[PDB]
Amino acid sequence: NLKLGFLVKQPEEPWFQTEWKFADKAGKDLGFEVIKIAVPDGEKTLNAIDSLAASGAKGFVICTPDPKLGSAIVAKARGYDMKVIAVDDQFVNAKGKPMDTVPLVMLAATKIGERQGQELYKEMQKRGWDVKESAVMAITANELDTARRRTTGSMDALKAAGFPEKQIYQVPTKSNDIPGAFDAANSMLVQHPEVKHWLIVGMNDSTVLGGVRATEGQGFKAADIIGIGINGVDAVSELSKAQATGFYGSLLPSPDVHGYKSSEMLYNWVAKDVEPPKFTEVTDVVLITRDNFKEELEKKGLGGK
Ligand SMILES: C[C@H]1O[C@H](O)[C@H](O)[C@@H](O)[C@H]1O
Repeated sequence: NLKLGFLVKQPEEPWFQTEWKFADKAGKDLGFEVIKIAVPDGEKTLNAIDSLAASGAKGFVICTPDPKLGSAIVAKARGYDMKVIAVDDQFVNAKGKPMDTVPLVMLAATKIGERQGQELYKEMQKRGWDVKESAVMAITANELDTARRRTTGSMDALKAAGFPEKQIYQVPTKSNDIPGAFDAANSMLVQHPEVKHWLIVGMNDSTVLGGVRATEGQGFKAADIIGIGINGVDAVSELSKAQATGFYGSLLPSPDVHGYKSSEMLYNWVAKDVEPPKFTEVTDVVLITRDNFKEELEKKGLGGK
């Protein structure tokens, strides 16, 4: 039957695993086969497309490991008469500007970043921390736009709620995973012995979790640390632990919607030249904590907790 690709940069994250599961559902519903491929670097990305072409695939959905590979992906796909849809990470040209012509499906990055900071501040208030001895550790991935709108949004929200701007410290992470964030947080932590309580800002669950793991290694106990991640599905193993940790909760978006809808739209495009909207922004978000994560995932059909 019709074969369609679903290429993701980080197959190890439950976030992409979930996109793959719902693309499969779209396939069963619409009558297509989904070829699931991992594209963790640029070389694998370009090679994977050649592979799709040998398999007979008519197009693919892709979350690129690098926005700057956009030109190349488009050139190759065009050579093979394949339609492409981007999911989560937008393609950019050489200069860093958006390839607005490639359909994109993504979450509302600024808005979810802002919700992260609002919830950080509220939980801080609930605990009664003295602002004078508190600080925000912002672990950033500024070369990736979607990551950058989320952390800027969170810092903006904290500043709007009145968190002192001079107590907001930013540190770049070399990889968007636990090991990179861990390293990044550890180097910021020893620069600030004066701080007794930390707010950890990061664009996704893995980033926040690396930050939390580093604070633990420097002697902070869970009461003095608040980290709220983004993805939701990626935090289930943390929230499932017996004891509470500095990872307070996660903002759960809709990876299920991202997997089904991008796949369904690709299909309609390939099968009926039905042109997708250029930009699909999904605004859904719920805060999951130790207390409600299993109810909330089951309510969304992302069952098991
Ligand atoms: C919305 C998604 O955006 C980026 O691609 C991140 O790398 C993912 O973990 C997920 O948070």
